[PDB]
Amino acid sequence: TVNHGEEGKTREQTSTPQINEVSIKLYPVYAYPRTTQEIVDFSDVDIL
Amino acid sequence: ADGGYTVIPELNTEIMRMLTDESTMRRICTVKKISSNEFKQLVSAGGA
Repeated sequence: TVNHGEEGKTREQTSTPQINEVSIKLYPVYAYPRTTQEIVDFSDVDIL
Repeated sequence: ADGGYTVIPELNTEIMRMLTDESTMRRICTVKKISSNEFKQLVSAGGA
């Protein structure tokens, strides 16, 4: 806040600015595809 | 105690695999190394 006051009028304590803290947590977006060894070995696509 | 601990039994480092045998199936039959889940051999019935 910014106060106005006057000539010869005492000055009140203005409220100090506030600070906010955003906690951006990290979280693992994992992929766990259980492919069989059958597909990898049999196919010529190299499915990995 | 009388020099009996000194004598160690010489373990033959080649274990005798009792159930070993040359695979008669793989010898009498043909072996086709392949890269696929299914193997299609074409066997002409005849009729010509």
